[PDB]
This record gives sequence, structure tokens and C-alpha cells, in this order.
Amino acid sequence: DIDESSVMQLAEMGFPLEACRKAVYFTGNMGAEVAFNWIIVHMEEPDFAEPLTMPGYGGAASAGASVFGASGLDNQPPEEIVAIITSMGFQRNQAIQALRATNNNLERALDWIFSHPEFEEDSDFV
Repeated sequence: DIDESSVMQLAEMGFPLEACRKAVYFTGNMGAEVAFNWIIVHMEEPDFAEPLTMPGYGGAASAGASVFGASGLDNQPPEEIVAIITSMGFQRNQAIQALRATNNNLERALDWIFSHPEFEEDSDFV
């Protein structure tokens, strides 16, 4: 009779078109297509149907927010410091290794690195 199937069809793909509800009753049972038409002609109306209630039509809405990248990009020591360390004369990767142990502590990295001459010397003699 007043087949609310028609209004729900509009609703479940767009907005709560209670305007369709009364439209189906108003149209005189002309089918969903006809009440769909009643709505698309009255779409101009702002508040003919609650425009702040999405019953089912997202896709573009529900996606995400890729602002953090892949979350924690790589686990390499501070390139600033690894740079400084290899600028001290050490190896960048060696600086990385050191900072790995020192927990990105620059000075301690050099500390860690310094105790590794090359083949462990004895030419200190202090």
C-alpha cells in the first residue's frame, strides 16, 4: 500500500527520506521509482529529510588517515649523530652500531666506538 520499501531504499543509500515515506503515501502507490523521483525533484529542499543522518552510503567517508606513514619508519640511530660520528672519523654504520648500544647517545656512541681501535691495541703506555 504505502510500501515503505521505497523510502528505505532511498534511505539505505543516502539520507533518511521520510519525505519519501509521505511521498509514497502521497504518490498513491506508484512504485519506488516514482517516489525516488519525488525526492530527487525535492532534493533542493534543505530540511525535507534529516541531512545529518547517514543511514548507509560511505565508502569515501570510511577510509582512514595516512599521516603517520608506516608508523615508526625504520629503527636506525639518529642520522644526525651517526653523521657526526663518521665526521669524527668513524664509520656511519659503526656510529649506528654504537648508538644502537648507547641508545642513540652520541657521546656514548663515540665512547663505545673508541674502545674499538681496530684489532685491539696495546700502544697506549700511559
